[PDB]
Amino acid sequence: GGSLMVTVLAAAVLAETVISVTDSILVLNPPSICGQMLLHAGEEIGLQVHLA
Amino acid sequence: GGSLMVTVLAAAVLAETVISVTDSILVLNPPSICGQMLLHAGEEIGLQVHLA
Repeated sequence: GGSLMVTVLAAAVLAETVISVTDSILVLNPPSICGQMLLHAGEEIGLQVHLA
Repeated sequence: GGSLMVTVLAAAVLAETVISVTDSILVLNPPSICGQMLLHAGEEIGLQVHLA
């Protein structure tokens, strides 16, 4: 489980960083864990992340 | 001519900025003016620009 979460957050931080510059982004069909962690990362970095 | 140069530099600055993060990039078949101005922009921003 820990490996899964750290993988999800590696992907999420990659998405937030490679783009950060933007004020809002959309992520399509991410894993549910990935969706939650992407929302958390967007909140922390102040980037409006939408989940589809 | 001035419009051409400013257009070329708008494109070059876009290329340098949207990517800046990278240490080296490659630009394929740019206009000769665009090639020279891309080299100038890379020198100013410290990004190793290659022209093909």
